Amino acid sequence: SRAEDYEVLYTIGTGSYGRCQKIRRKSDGKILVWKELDYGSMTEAEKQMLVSEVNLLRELKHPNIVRYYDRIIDRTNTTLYIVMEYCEGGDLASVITKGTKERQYLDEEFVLRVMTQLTLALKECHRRLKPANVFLDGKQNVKLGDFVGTPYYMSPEQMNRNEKSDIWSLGCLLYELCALMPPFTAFSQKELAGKIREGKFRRIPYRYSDELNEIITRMLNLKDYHRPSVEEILENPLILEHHHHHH
Ligand SMILES: N#Cc1nc(Nc2ccccc2)nc2[nH]cnc12
Repeated sequence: SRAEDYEVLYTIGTGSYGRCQKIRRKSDGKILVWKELDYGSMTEAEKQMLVSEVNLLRELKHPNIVRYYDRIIDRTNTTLYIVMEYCEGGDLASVITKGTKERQYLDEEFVLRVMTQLTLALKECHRRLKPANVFLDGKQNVKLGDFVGTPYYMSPEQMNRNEKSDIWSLGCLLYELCALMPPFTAFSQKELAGKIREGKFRRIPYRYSDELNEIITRMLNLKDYHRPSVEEILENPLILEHHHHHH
């Protein structure tokens, strides 16, 4: 409830809203993180918005969604700390970078794990997305977290004016995991939007099964109503028990 109940171990990374720090909970020694949000220049209406968003994250409990634990206020520095689960395997952006630099494609079994567990995370989100926002724990489990950049994962419909848009994004992510590059690449957003609207891309590398290529390709269909639902994804014969989470 107070920042003094935790000890900062070190800064994991400085993100958009502030730092992500690895912390230790004094009571039991539990390793967590917290995100540092400088609410200094808010904004009573904005602060109410933030409190409500924090509430609904407080209620999002799922093995494939980064767990919320606590929120702490420290007026001495205009900083709100969001205490969350620590994912010791890091984010997927780093996995993709490691693959690119070491010129080593990822195992199809890993891609099926990501597909399975992120589809389940999305199922929960729809009930109740890029490599940097997807984390691995220590037991092979996958957890969904949360102007200069290129919207590589932007779907055609969301580019004109939708849970199927999430399916398109997941397709882009799985494709990038397989090919170590996004399906649509360009140097300007006009070129990128053109490529996205045409919906053509290279097959994922041939070391990946036709079945995996087929489901990712379906997720990348230009028409949202042709992309598979979460339910249709999880029905795929590729997806087995061992691809799900395990405590
Ligand atoms: N930012 C961030 C962040 N990072 C981790 N773990 C991690 C471990 C090694 C390398 C990189 C990341 N876990 C998190 N949970 C919520 N935010 C998290």
